[PDB]
Amino acid sequence: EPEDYGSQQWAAPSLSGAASQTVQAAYQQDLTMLGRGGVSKNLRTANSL
Amino acid sequence: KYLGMLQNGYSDSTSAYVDNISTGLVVNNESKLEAYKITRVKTDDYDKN
Repeated sequence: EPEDYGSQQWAAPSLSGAASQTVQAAYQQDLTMLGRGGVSKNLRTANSL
Repeated sequence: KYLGMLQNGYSDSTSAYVDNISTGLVVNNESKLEAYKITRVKTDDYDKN
């Protein structure tokens, strides 16, 4: 069996920040770009965002 | 419990204490790597704020 990996890599966000509409819209746009197209503009996601 | 969290350039906040911090860095004097460890004891109402 494996162990926990991402528990200590998670930066706790504010409640307003986690529920922000911009973040969800950006993630959904990236997912749709991945699924239907494949263009990899801004290849690194810059995990600070 | 002995070493704490090894600092290697994680995300922006990520905290740094579990409740210790310890990691190695290259000394400026020469090309030898040293290791340092810092321990913190909370005080005067750290939990609030």
